This record gives sequence, structure tokens and C-alpha cells, in this order.
Amino acid sequence: MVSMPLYAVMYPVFNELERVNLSAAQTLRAAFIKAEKENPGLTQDIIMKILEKKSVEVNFTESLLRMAADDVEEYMIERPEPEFQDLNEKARALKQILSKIPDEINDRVRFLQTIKDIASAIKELLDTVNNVFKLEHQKKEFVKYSKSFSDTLKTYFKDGKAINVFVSANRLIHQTNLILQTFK
Amino acid sequence: PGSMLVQTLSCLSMIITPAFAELKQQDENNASRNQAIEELEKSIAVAEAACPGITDKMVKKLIEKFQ
Repeated sequence: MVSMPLYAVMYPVFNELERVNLSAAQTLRAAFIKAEKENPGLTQDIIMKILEKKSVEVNFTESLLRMAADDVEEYMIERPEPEFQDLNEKARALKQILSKIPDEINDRVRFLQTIKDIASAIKELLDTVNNVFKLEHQKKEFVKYSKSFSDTLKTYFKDGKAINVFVSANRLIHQTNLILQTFK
Repeated sequence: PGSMLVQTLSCLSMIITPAFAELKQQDENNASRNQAIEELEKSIAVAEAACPGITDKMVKKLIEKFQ
């Protein structure tokens, strides 16, 4: 894996740069991969600093969450077995729902619905993983970050700080992608 | 030709260099981080030499993702 900001934000940019010049684009991609590999968290700093220098005013992690529902091709499963097709569908659903959080969190009714939707999606994703099994480390990690998201919700309903919910949602998306990659 | 104007207007000189300088200023004593940053800028420069304007496009698409 690479860091979430890298594959979710920078990777699609690199792909679009390929039609301009493949060599230079590959250079950019490899360079960013190496820089993030050496010092994790750096890609986020770069992106935020560039957004700052261009006076784009939006919260980084919120926007990250907004754009985080798309497939990462190099991680995705394209297998004819029912279990893996189900895996892809459930994972996709979870990522989409989690991505809808910034749009729904300022309306308490909607958000209260979103929580139920998320619980459902997580339940189904777990079901699907179990169906695949018939490894457990990645399942345990996923359960841990699901639980972490739940606890984060518990804290949110107390202090009202949505940014933490955005963070937890992002981490759960990353873990979903990790499930995808590990089962690949 | 318009050599100086082109590179002066490119996001390499306009955005990348200062941004990276500041990124170093965030942790000026972190050697490996600063070296990663330097190598990264060097590679971005290689890419720009290979295809003028590509840094402009990288930046523009980048912010187009965040709007």
C-alpha cells in the first residue's frame, strides 16, 4: 500500500498526466511514491501546502473523504467467483456511504440515517469476508477500525466535532481498501 | 527565447519551490524528511524538463479535485 492521500488524490492526477507525456508522468508518480515511502504523511503536507499557496480554502480531510469512494484499480478484485464479486460490491457500498458523510452530517436527521446505513454496510461487508474465508489479521483490523468509527461517533455526539468523524471514516475506507488488496 | 518567462510562470517556480521550502521549515532539523523533499523537487524538475507545463497541469488538476 501507499498512503491514502497518495492513491486517492495524487494517483488519479498522475493517470491524467499520462496523455500529456507518459515518461514524465511515470517520473512524477514514482517520485511521490518514493518520497511518501521515505517519510509518511508527506504527501498530505504537500497537497495541503499547495492548496494553501493557491488559496483554496476547504478542509483537507473532509474533501479527501468526499473523493474517497472511487475504485483504486491496482488494488481491485476482478474474479469470477461469487465471494469476490460480493466482496467488491459490499466494499464499494461501504466506501460510497462513508463518502456521503460530509454531505449529511450537518443535517442531524439525515446523519442519523447515515449511521444506520453504515452499520448495515459494515455488517454486510463482514458477512461477505466470512463467506470468502470458507487473512484473519486484516479482518481483525477492519473490525478494530469499525469499532473505532463507532467510538468516534460516540465522542462526536458529545463534543460535536465532525472533523474526527471525517478522520475515522477515512481510516475505515483505507482499511476497506486494505481488505480488498489483501484478498487480492 | 521566452525561456525566463516560461519558467518564471511555471508552477515549479511559482508554487513548488516555495511550498517545499516551507515544508522544510516545518521541521528544519529532520534530515531524512528534508532529503526526501529535495529529491522530490529534483524529480519534479526532471519531469518538467521532459515535458514543459506538466507541473502546471499537475497543480491545476490537483486543485480541480478540491475545487
